[PDB]
Amino acid sequence: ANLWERFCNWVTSTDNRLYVGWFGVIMIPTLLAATICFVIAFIAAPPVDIDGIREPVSGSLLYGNNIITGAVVPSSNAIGLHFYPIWEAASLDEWLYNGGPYQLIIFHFLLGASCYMGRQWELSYRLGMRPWICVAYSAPLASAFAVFLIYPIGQGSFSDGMPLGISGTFNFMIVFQAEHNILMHPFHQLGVAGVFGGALFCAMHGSLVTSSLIRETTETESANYGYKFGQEEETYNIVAAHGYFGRLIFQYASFNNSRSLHFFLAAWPVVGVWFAALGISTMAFNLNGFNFNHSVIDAKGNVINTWADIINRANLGMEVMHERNAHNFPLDLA
Amino acid sequence: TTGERPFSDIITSVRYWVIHSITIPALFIAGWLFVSTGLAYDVFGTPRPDSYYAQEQRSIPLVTDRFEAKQQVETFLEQLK
Amino acid sequence: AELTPEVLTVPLNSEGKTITLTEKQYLEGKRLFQYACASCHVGGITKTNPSLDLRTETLALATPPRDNIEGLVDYMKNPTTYDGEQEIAEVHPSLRSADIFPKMRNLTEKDLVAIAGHILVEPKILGDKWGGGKVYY
Amino acid sequence: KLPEAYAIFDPLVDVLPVIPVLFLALAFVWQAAVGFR
Amino acid sequence: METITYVFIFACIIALFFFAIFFREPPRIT
Amino acid sequence: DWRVLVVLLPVLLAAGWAVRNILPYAVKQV
Amino acid sequence: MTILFQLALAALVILSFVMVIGVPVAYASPQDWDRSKQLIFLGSGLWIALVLVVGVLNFFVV
Amino acid sequence: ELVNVVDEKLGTAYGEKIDLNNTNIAAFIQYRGLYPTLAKLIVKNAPYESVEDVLNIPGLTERQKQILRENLEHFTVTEVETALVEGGDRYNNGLYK
Amino acid sequence: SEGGRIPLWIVATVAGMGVIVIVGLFFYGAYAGLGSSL
Amino acid sequence: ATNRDQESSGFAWWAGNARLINLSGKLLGAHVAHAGLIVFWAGAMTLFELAHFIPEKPMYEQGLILIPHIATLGWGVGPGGEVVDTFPFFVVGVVHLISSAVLGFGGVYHAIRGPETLEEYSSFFGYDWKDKNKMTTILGFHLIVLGIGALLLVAKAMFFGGLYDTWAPGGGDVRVITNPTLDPRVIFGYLLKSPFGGEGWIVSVNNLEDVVGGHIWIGLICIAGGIWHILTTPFGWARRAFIWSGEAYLSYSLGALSMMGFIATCFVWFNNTVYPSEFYGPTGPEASQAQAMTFLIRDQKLGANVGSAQGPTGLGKYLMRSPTGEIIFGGETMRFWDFRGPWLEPLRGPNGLDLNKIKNDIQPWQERRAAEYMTHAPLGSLNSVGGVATEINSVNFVSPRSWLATSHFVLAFFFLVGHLWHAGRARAAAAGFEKGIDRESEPVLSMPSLD
Amino acid sequence: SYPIFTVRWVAVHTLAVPTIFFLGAIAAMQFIQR
Amino acid sequence: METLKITVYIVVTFFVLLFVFGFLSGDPARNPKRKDLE
Amino acid sequence: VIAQLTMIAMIGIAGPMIIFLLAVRRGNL
Ligand code: CLA
Ligand code: CLA
Ligand code: CLA
Ligand code: CLA
Ligand code: CLA
Ligand SMILES: CC1=C(/C=C/C(C)=C/C=C/C(C)=C/C=C/C=C(C)/C=C/C=C(C)/C=C/C2=C(C)CCCC2(C)C)C(C)(C)CCC1
Ligand SMILES: CC1=C(/C=C/C(C)=C/C=C/C(C)=C/C=C/C=C(C)/C=C/C=C(C)/C=C/C2=C(C)CCCC2(C)C)C(C)(C)CCC1
Ligand SMILES: CC1=C(/C=C/C(C)=C/C=C/C(C)=C/C=C/C=C(C)/C=C/C=C(C)/C=C/C2=C(C)CCCC2(C)C)C(C)(C)CCC1
Ligand SMILES: CCCCCCCCCCCCO[C@@H]1O[C@H](CO)[C@@H](O[C@H]2O[C@H](CO)[C@@H](O)[C@H](O)[C@H]2O)[C@H](O)[C@H]1O
Ligand SMILES: CCCCCCCS[C@@H]1O[C@H](CO)[C@@H](O)[C@H](O)[C@H]1O
Ligand code: OEX
Ligand SMILES: [Ca+2]
Ligand SMILES: [Ca+2]
Ligand SMILES: [Cl-]
Ligand SMILES: [Cl-]
Ligand SMILES: [Cl-]
Ligand SMILES: [Mg+2]
Repeated sequence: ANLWERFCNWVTSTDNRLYVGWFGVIMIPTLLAATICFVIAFIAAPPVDIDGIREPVSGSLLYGNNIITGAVVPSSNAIGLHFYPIWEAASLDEWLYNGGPYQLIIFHFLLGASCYMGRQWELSYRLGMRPWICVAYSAPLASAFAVFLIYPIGQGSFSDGMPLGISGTFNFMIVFQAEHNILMHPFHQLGVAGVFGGALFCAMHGSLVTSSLIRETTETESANYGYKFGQEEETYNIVAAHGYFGRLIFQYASFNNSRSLHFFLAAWPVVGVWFAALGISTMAFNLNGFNFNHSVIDAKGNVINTWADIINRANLGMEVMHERNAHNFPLDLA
Repeated sequence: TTGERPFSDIITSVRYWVIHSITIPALFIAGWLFVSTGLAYDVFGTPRPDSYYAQEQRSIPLVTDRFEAKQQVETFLEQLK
Repeated sequence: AELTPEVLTVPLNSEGKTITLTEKQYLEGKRLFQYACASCHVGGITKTNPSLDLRTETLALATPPRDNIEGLVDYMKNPTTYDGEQEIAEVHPSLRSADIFPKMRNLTEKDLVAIAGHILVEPKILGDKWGGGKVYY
Repeated sequence: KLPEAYAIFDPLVDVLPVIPVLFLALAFVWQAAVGFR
Repeated sequence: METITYVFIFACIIALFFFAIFFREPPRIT
Repeated sequence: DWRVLVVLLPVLLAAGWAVRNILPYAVKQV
Repeated sequence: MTILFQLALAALVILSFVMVIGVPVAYASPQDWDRSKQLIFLGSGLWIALVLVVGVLNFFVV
Repeated sequence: ELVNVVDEKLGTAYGEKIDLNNTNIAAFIQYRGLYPTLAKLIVKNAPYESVEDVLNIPGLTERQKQILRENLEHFTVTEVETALVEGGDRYNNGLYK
Repeated sequence: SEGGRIPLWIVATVAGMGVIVIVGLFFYGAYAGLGSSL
Repeated sequence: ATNRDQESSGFAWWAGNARLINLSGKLLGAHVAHAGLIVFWAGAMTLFELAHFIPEKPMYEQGLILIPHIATLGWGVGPGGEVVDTFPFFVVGVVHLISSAVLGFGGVYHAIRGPETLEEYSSFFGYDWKDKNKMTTILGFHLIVLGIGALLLVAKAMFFGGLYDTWAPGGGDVRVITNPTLDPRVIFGYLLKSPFGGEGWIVSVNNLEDVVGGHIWIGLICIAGGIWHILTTPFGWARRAFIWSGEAYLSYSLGALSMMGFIATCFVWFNNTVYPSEFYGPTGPEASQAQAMTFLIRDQKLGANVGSAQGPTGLGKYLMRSPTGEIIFGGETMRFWDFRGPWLEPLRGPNGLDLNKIKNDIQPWQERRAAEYMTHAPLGSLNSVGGVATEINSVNFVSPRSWLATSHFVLAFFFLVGHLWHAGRARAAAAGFEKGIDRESEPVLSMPSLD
Repeated sequence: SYPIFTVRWVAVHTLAVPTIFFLGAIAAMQFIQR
Repeated sequence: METLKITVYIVVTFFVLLFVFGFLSGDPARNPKRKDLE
Repeated sequence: VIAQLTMIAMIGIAGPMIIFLLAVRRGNL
């Protein structure tokens, strides 16, 4: 075999401790770049003029942040959606003032994670598995795209992308609620059902399988030793678990089919989170949550508040306070 | 099975529908009239569109005393003439 | 509280003559205001110039007075700046400029009266909300 | 609006655009009729 | 000292990633 | 109150109806 | 002329409804496929015809 | 010693009347006939050593002078405050509804 | 009477349509009367 | 009943249509019937829009998405996009509906009456998914059909009334395109533009000449390629690169459609040449800019020197510089300085917004347009309450641009998901493990341990 | 062979009866005008 | 900057070419079962 | 506003009607 042949053979080898693969060929350098830039920035980057009004925000540890407040700050509103690589800046100092680290990190990362999904397909293929784990992963990935790429595109600026930081994430959420009423959006609601429900069923499933573990151990040892890796026998009694749950609710509310059950366990959170992602991605184009502000009116015409109107007051607080020096004209139109 | 008759059996039986083609619409009509007669308003104390404020008033009748709250709501109701 | 004939009684002219609108007139007025006006004037403010609102006191202090039906109808025909000095049909919807503001084309005298009546009645209902903007939401 | 002549069919026109959806629903009626075999 | 502390904890976590992956107890079939 | 009888006339007529129609099976069961 | 247009359009809608229920039931029917096929041909030509007639008379009532 | 100059000015005639030398133009909407024509002329020809000097604006019609005379009681003048007049704030002071 | 007489697919179709009708009514009510903002 | 339960077909009812994979006659049925659904919706939706259409209200105030498409083509509208005759809308709708009846007819025929497989019937219309020659032949057919379509757009533009041009000198108007851009440098130049800000890839196309010339090119490329694929069969490297099966092809087309949906989303969101703002409403950028314009005009009327007015941040309150120096509108709309529109360009000079032009040359129609676009920004609620999320009920408005953008982002996304699904499944099935792992031949058990 | 009035019957009806009544009420409410 | 740019352009091109040619190199056949997919 | 409901009744039944007719005459469902 020639050199390129050998190379392809190693790349696609099923014997590598960590699988490389052709998706991995793109994944590894882009993720390494995003990682390195992120750590260095998070520690040592200077303040960034996120809203393009010469009002630099400090994101790094060395410039007065802790883990909770710290962030890699989004690129300048003055940049908008312009491509701002290092070689477009007159200097590193400029690049840093204008939030270049952010664009480097989110682009390399989005590429890398996309390739992570691909790579999941690829290894499933090499091992003779069925292919759809990558489809489950498409849901969190789509969410990442939503908050890092799509919403900035829709709003015309990476300055409105989610910050790479904890408190900054909260900033993103609060402002989002103010400008889109995301809570009143059925897709966010489906997303909440997705993650609340995913948590519920995670606990439920874990607890039911744990409940019907077949006795294989003594009281003075972990029940986990009752299972050995690679054993051909299932380690719990699914008929016992189903007898239990089926009696908890009623019989036909319960799964006796493990395949069906596990499909459900995959489908519910994946679908929910798909809708959450689509919620962010469509609110990206300013199609927003239900607006029932002043929806209930009495006989004279007096407004009768509902809880929706209280939500509206809160949203107003957020709206008028956010980015307090950035608006000159009365409507926040992006 | 647990003894009871299968639901498929029941809800595809002629007798079931003979019964429920009466009982279901009767209930429905009963709830309908519970609203349309206005009874609901008075059972639960819910304001009609013309009973939130007196004609010129614009202040919510908020309950503000725990133990004489009943007298307060009654007063707020009298205040609508 | 109800939408009484008294609520629906508004100044017809500067001379202290009133007119009482029908409930159909009130409804027609809200509809026509939404149709031709709310895009800038939702809630009684003015989105493209917030300094000027549609509160009755503001219209009263306008020149010529716009806090009555005749004033409002006239405004919808030949709009002026607040001091009356300039005619602004070229940048403000009116019958006079129904050619460049096409939604004004199918508005009848009856319609203008209804819109006017809406502008006058609504603050009697909503109070400070009318012309209040987000503070009073 | 529609040409005057066709005005009589206004309600029909209001209902037509949703007819494609009905087909999806029909696919299920059909499946229920053959027991989802 | 704060910054040092944060970066130190993070660094420890990364080291831990390394050991948990390459120096894991190998799974064995029975 | 007359509205109570007007409203709860359908309910009790339905109850009486189904009682009439299910009486023999109910007696057979009991 | 308006009466002709209105007749042609009412006929068009009715025949359309009839065809919509009829053609699939016919295709999926075991018995009497011969006369049914005849009728589908007939109804088709008459459908096309009616469409062309409404089309023409349109410009003489609008 | 440190002082907010805007708060300080609120305790002068500025907090009481339309200051011909400082107040934002939208204030002229308070009174019949002043906005927008006269308001623009007034802000444009500021500052004024006294209120009645507003009558000396070149080009005024007699009607215009009459309206001004009718409203001098609502006017005042104080020292020009840089904080209130820089940034075109007399034409737009970042306040809407 | 005997169970199975009325086909389950018809019960399902009829029930489904009834649901669509009542929910459709509720969405209609969002635009009319109370709660319509008008 | 061939292949119409799980036991025989292998597929459950919810994967029911997978039973049609090698039943080309019935599959033809499904496809033609579906095309009938699409053409149906076009017709019906159009007649619906028309019935609800008030010609003196802007289209975008009326929830229209199809009539704007018909109007962009030149039909029914005159200068400024004013509706001058609705009859072409009527025609387009009626004809689409009538045609949907035909397609439905053929679809239902092939689906439940005609030959279930087409290979015994005709060697021309029959096909084997594995037959690369036939596949590329059908592909070729349809390429030629597409090229023909693009050429139909070209013909409408050049020989049958032209297209609506928002950029037409003296104002928007329908115009005949006589000198379409044919230079490949320009046409494919578009294809090599960055998709990022101030560039916008093909979405940046901003004159009808480029649109028409691009469609000429695309027509010729498609017909040529179609002939090419009729006449050839896939080469060696192609053969070794792809999975050759029905599901694989489906997956490929799903990927392509996803891509196209994303592209359409960006097009309707940013472009105002083939989506004229007269019909579709202002773009987001456009409306933000329009607000800036509006208050510059108001304040300058009041006597403000907008060129020297310093805002609170130190940046100009009305005017500032782009990172490369051009004079642009200030405030948040600084992000939108790449916006170009017929109402704003008269104020633009070589260095950007021109202060002299701003002081002296702003026409009342420009003020009007700016106020209109400012007050019809593509912001609104799911129940169609126009404006920011805190606005009170009064205006019934959600921009057609929002509707189109969001709908097609959702559809594109789910189509990407579909491509992953069917690509992965296609691979697994072609390799033979789509139904699970062979217990007696579990591949990982024959691999060395990782550690 | 089958009983009619079981525990299941009771449960089913304690839910089903009020539901239909409530739905009738809410239906009626759709025509209330201020 | 220009050197940095050229460097990055060369790197990216290199890896992209690796990706493409890599996937062109008989990938359907790189699986544990049916390697004949041509 | 009545004819909308009448028409959608005719169309809405048109669908299930076909299935029913075919099921009765034991057609090729
Ligand atoms: C775009 C929508 C669409 C289309 C075009 C199709 C098409 C098809 N399906 Mg699929 N399917 C769909 C959605 C669709 N399906 C959905 C949503 C599901 C989930 C419920 C399924 C689940 C499914 C299963 C489980 C099966 C199919 C099968 C089929 C094929 C044969 C059906 C048959 O012969 O039954 C016969 C049905 C009848 C005879 C009743 C009448 C049906 C006709 C078409 C109604 C016509 C109505 C129309 C208004 C008439 C207009 C006439 C006018 C022009 C004059 C056919 C090609 C079958 C197959 O693959 O066979 C090999 C099959 O087994 N489908
Ligand atoms: C490209 C698709 C598209 C777009 C952009 C529009 C846009 C519009 N339509 Mg149209 N329409 C469409 C398709 C579309 N429609 C279809 C398919 C039909 C037949 C049902 C219609 C029939 C129709 C009528 C009768 C009317 C409109 C109207 C409108 C306007 C108001 C929209 C509104 O309030 O929605 C409300 C929003 C919703 C109901 C939300 C829909 C959310 C969907 C169901 C989620 C789907 C997610 C995904 C597909 C599911 C995947 C499952 C997952 C597990 C994988 C707006 C301009 C109105 C108008 O103003 O006319 C002038 C109007 O009266 N449309
Ligand atoms: C669109 C895809 C399509 C394809 C590939 C087929 C293919 C076939 N059809 Mg089907 N069919 C279709 C759609 C299609 N049909 C439509 C739309 C209808 C309703 C009219 C039918 C109704 C139908 C019936 C009743 C029968 C067939 C039959 C056949 C078979 C013989 C056809 C033949 O040899 O004619 C030879 C071809 C010609 C004489 C030339 C046709 C000239 C065309 C119509 C001019 C228009 C061309 C232009 C591109 C159309 C644009 C339409 C577009 C804008 C939507 C063949 C397998 C026969 C069969 O299956 O036998 C068992 C048969 O009896 N078809
Ligand atoms: C294929 C390239 C292409 C592109 C970029 C466009 C673009 C456009 N078209 Mg045109 N058109 C095309 C082909 C194309 N068209 C074809 C084939 C037809 C016949 C169906 C038409 C018929 C047509 C009409 C009648 C009209 C338009 C209109 C438009 C404009 C608005 C619609 C839109 O947003 O489309 C966006 C385009 C896309 C989303 C397609 C992107 C294609 C990508 C770039 C390539 C995909 C290749 C594929 C995935 C891989 C090939 C595999 C191979 C490499 C192995 C826009 C400039 C409207 C207009 O111009 O108004 C004045 C209009 O009225 N088009
Ligand atoms: C629906 C449209 C369509 C489809 C599905 C196909 C499909 C095919 N073509 Mg055909 N072709 C078409 C239209 C189409 N063609 C047209 C219109 C022309 C005239 C231009 C041609 C001219 C043509 C030739 C000369 C050849 C083919 C060949 C092929 C076969 C292999 C192609 C391949 O591997 O693509 C995958 C694409 C590549 C391998 C190219 C390099 C890959 C890079 C990464 C592409 C990057 C593009 C980028 C993502 C796009 C972003 C925008 C960009 C412009 C910047 C495949 C059957 C080959 C064949 O086998 O013929 C029998 C072949 O030699 N085609
Ligand atoms: C296959 C299949 C399927 C599907 C099917 C389909 C999808 C079909 C389609 C079909 C179609 C797609 C149809 C269509 C039809 C149409 C029609 C029938 C029309 C008619 C029209 C008319 C009649 C018109 C009229 C008028 C005029 C002319 C003027 C104006 C007014 C009016 C509108 C009145 C399903 C899923 C079920 C399942 C089974 C299989
Ligand atoms: C019309 C128009 C125009 C134009 C257009 C054009 C001219 C276009 C073209 C276009 C094109 C020209 C496109 C292309 C595309 C391509 C693609 C999209 C590709 C893909 C590929 C693939 C997918 C591959 C894959 C792979 C790999 C990578 C590796 C190996 C294996 C495989 C094969 C799988 C303009 C803008 C001027 C203007 C407007 C109008
Ligand atoms: C255009 C036109 C026309 C046409 C028409 C048509 C084409 C129709 C079709 C129609 C149809 C196509 C219908 C359908 C319907 C369907 C339905 C109505 C369904 C429903 C369903 C449901 C309700 C379901 C249920 C269920 C089941 C079954 C199972 C599971 C469970 C559930 C519940 C989901 C005519 C002739 C009138 C004439 C005029 C014009
Ligand atoms: C940036 C875009 C680039 C676009 C490039 C388009 C190229 C179009 C022609 C592609 C030619 C493919 O050429 C491809 O490479 C080498 C050539 O020795 C071959 O080499 C491969 O052979 C076998 C195939 O089983 C592999 O196991 C082996 O690892 C590898 O050496 C591939 O089998 C061949 O198909
Ligand atoms: C495929 C259906 C074609 C229907 C016929 C289209 C006629 S197109 C017709 O042509 C004229 C110039 O020749 C234009 O002035 C006119 O506006 C245009 O509608
Ligand atoms: O940047 Mn970030 O935040 Ca989206 O709105 Mn506008 O801009 Mn700003 O204000 Mn609100
Ligand atoms: Ca060929
Ligand atoms: Ca009343
Ligand atoms: Cl903020
Ligand atoms: Cl701003
Ligand atoms: Cl005020
Ligand atoms: Mg209501």
